[PDB]
Amino acid sequence: AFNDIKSKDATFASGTLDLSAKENSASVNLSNLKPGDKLTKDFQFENNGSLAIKEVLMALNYGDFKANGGSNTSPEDFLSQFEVTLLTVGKEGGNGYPKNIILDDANLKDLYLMSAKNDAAAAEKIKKQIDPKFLNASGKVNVATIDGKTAPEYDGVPKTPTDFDQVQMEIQFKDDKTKDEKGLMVQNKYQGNSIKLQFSFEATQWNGLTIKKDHTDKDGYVKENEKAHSEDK
Amino acid sequence: AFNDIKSKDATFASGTLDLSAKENSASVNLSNLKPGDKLTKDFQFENNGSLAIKEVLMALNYGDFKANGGSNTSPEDFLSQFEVTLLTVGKEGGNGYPKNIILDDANLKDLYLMSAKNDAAAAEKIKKQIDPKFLNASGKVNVATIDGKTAPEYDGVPKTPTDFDQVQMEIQFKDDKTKDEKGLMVQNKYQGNSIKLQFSFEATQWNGLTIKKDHTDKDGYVKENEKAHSEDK
Amino acid sequence: AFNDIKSKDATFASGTLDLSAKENSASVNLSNLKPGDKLTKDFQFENNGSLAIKEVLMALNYGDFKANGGSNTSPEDFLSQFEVTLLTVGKEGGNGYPKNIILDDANLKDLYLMSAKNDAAAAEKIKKQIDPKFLNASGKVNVATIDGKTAPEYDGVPKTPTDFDQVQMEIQFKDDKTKDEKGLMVQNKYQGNSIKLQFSFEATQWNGLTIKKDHTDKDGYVKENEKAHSEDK
Repeated sequence: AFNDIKSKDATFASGTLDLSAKENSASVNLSNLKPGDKLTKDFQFENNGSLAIKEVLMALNYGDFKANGGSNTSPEDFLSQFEVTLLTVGKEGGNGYPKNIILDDANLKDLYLMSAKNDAAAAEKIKKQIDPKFLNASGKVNVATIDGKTAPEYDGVPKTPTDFDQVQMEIQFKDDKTKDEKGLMVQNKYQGNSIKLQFSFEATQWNGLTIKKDHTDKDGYVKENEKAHSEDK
Repeated sequence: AFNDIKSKDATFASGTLDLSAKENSASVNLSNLKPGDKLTKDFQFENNGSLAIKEVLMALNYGDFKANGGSNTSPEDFLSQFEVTLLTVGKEGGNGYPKNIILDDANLKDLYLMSAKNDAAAAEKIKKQIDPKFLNASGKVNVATIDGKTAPEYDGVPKTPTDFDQVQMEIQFKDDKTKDEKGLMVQNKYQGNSIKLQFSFEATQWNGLTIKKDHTDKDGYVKENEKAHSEDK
Repeated sequence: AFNDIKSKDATFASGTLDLSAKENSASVNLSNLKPGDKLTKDFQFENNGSLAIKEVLMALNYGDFKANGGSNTSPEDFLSQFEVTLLTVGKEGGNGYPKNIILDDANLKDLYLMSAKNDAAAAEKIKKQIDPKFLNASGKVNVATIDGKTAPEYDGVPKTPTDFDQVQMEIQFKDDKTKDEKGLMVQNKYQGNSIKLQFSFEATQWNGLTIKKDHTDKDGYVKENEKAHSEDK
């Protein structure tokens, strides 16, 4: 009836990831628009968590339709009259490519349908008129920098190399320009209409990583999780 | 399986534009006319909408031909016997030019043909006998003030500077004065003829404008859309 | 692509003028005349149209020459043997002048030549033997009342003041009284000759009038066109 007991110690901890997503826009809210006008919106993404981000996914949503004086009461019709002219993921950041236009004259009705409802036809049309490599199966659009040939480490706003990503979007109020036989043009129905837009950004983290001696620090913390390309094959 | 969501807000609104087009004429309807008589009509244009007008386009239409006792039953022949003597776009308004006569002894048959049917020959004849700078490809005649050297801001009845445009038109019943061999003059056929005229005014808005920080107000509303020369190059 | 349409209404009408020209003569047709005889013809002019007359112009024409038994076959020679003794434009009408004789022993050959053929010599002779103020460039003779100092409004048989104009003409068969050496007098050639006379009256309207607020009625009709002196300077 002889025995002995030996024990060992081991502590496990988990990291966190946060997204800043500052606006820095010129006006944020615009009113009294007329057809043919062009808008401008900016976004700045920075890392505020221990873990390293991989990409940021953009979603579009609407609400609070008013139709004060127009003859149109369908929010979808009003939203369909706004075309997003360009979406530059590079902007001021000179890492790798200075500026990159992933957009080719898209629309917002299609973007809403393929971003929230995940409609098949809208997704097909967007993929026909957008960069294929900036899309995901979920339907959202990647906005963070990707595939940096000069500096692969500056991919998906990591933390160990201090990186911030600036993106520009240009929104244009399309004019239809078709005159009726009576003499009143059809786009007159969108007079006084007001809509609210919801711009949602989702940040994801990389895949799993097999931890070895080199990846971790001298004791405790792992440094590889804070850097880009942390995931294994 | 870590992620986070960030959202942003944005509201878009559209403006409206309206035209007042008061008459203020002396008699509006005139009867018992005889050849050689001269008429007088007035019009006052004011802005009643959020957006800023660029020009007002005038159209002419007829209807309700009666021919009570005359031997003429063609409305075109009766309409061809009225010449519009003058069309003063300035009138009482002293902004820039006090008075400007854009018309040189025009006719109403030609005006109808080049204003509604858009006939090529009538348009050519009018352009030969009218001011070229007050015309458009659509065929209608601009009536609002334009090219104000003293005050460029008072162009096309804007809203931010309170402007109203007064226009006069003079209509004369032309006499033909050719006597037949029998002794009855030919213009006797237009005795008792009555016609109704439709004076249509169309107000258009400027072209697209690229919105920047200076153009918009402190928050929301844009002031540039309410002023003249809002459109870009 | 914003616009709006405004329209206005306007109706134009034209008046008519008619002449009554009743005869009221004693016998109308006279036969079996002999030299030295005197005739009598009357005319009454009234207004039967919306517009207001200015003057009535008289023309003379002949036809249907027979020469049953005379040795003269020229209608001109037979017509030259009738002298119109007097032409009173006043007659029973007491407005202003009761009676006015515009004629001084005229002839009918000269009247025909200066009224239809518009011969220069006949017109000169008539102007030498007629009142200059009752003539026109066309050559016809004004018959309606003119230049009424007491009542200027009763000029040229207007409509608003109910006026009718009565005119008398006296025709005398002149006797030549020259005896030939054989013993047969020359005027014997005009025996059995018969001629038909055409008395033509033309009514004219005033010149053009610039229509203002006072001239027209409350709505529509213009009253100035129904009154004398409607034309402007």
